[PDB]
Amino acid sequence: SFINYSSREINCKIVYYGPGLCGKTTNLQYIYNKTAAETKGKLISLSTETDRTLFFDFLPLSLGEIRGFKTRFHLYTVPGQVFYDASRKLILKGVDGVVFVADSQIERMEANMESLENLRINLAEQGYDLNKIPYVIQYNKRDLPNAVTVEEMRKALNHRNIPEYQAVAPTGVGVFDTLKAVAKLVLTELK
Amino acid sequence: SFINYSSREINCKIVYYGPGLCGKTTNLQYIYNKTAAETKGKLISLSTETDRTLFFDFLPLSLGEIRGFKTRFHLYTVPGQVFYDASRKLILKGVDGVVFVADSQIERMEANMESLENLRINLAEQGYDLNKIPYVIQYNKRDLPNAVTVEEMRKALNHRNIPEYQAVAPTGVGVFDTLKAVAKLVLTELK
Ligand SMILES: Nc1nc2c(ncn2[C@@H]2O[C@H](COP(=O)(O)OP(=O)(O)O)[C@@H](O)[C@H]2O)c(=O)[nH]1
Ligand SMILES: Nc1nc2c(ncn2[C@@H]2O[C@H](COP(=O)(O)OP(=O)(O)O)[C@@H](O)[C@H]2O)c(=O)[nH]1
Repeated sequence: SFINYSSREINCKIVYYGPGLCGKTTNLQYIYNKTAAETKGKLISLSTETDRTLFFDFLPLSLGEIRGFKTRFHLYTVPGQVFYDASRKLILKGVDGVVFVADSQIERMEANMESLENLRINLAEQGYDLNKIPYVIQYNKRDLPNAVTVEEMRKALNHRNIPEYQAVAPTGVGVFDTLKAVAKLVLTELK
Repeated sequence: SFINYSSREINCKIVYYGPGLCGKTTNLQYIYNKTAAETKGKLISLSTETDRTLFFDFLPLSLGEIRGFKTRFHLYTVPGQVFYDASRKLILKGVDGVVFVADSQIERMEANMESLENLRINLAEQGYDLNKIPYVIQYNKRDLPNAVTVEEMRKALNHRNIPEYQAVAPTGVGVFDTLKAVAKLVLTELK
């Protein structure tokens, strides 16, 4: 979404979205911890009285070039409990790709559906269509005993059959598979 | 230091500098709390594993214009204990004015002198001269019984006789006088 014509880099924004405490910070921290130090910037936590943000950027060395430009990935999330919907509206500004992180716990299903509809509403207000943008869903907390089946989560949250990944974010299970999937969809859009 | 030609604003950066726990957050919070809501942005706290930052901006209504441009002030500080000198080097990037906040406690005099010399060294590395830049010193914690006299602080920290203010930052004593002094010196440089 942002071209740096001098440093010859395409900057793209990947937003991790989902209900409070679903595992968005965990995904970003795990990715950050496993990313080579020379390819990434700092892990930045931003806080105000009203809102919170967690983000970082990285330039993967493995990737080629799109018309002589290298692609830099910026991973953004609104962590924890959200008190103002404005922060979820702000996080989506200039989004290139979205990872919806669903909390697999039975007690968080209503929250997952509320957040997924909130994502659709906030994207539409900015001229983005959730059915057309690079978008992947992660069924997080697969380790917990109170987790709903993959079939129940698919039926409730993935009617359009978009890429889905089962994860246990603290151990990194499914974390890089979710990231690689949305990043590939973003690169295809850029090409 | 940054001209916004479209919004017709001169943006200037004021850095509060001094040893850890000297009263820099207190100064910024007191100023922020007494600034009219319609003239300021959010009070932003930034944190990484290595460093911390506290900042906000405000456009005072009382001020006139410099060649049809309004002046917006950005107040920046590295709060708390500092683990990496790089954060003190980074905070000074694009600085227009500096407030050195000295902790008046006897046990913090060595820290004040170390920090003041560190400010001089970090400014020189970026091509700034501490003897030429808008710079004011604040003798904070004047309320404490273990406070050194104003004469002892002047002798140890103000050999060049630059503007000095006695403060008790939590009660706001000397806080706006310190700010108005450095801001006036910045405005003269801009004119
Ligand atoms: N059991 C389990 N706990 C998880 C998982 N993902 C995150 N958590 C925990 O859930 C809590 C909230 O997660 P966090 O990443 O901070 O949520 P965020 O608000 O979406 O950023 C923390 O205690 C995490 O360790 C998971 O896959 N399994
Ligand atoms: N007694 C007294 N305490 C102060 C004064 N200024 C700051 N403090 C206290 O010193 C501690 C550290 O101050 P803080 O502003 O957070 O320091 P910073 O690290 O420079 O940002 C806090 O407990 C403050 O309330 C002062 O003028 N007098």
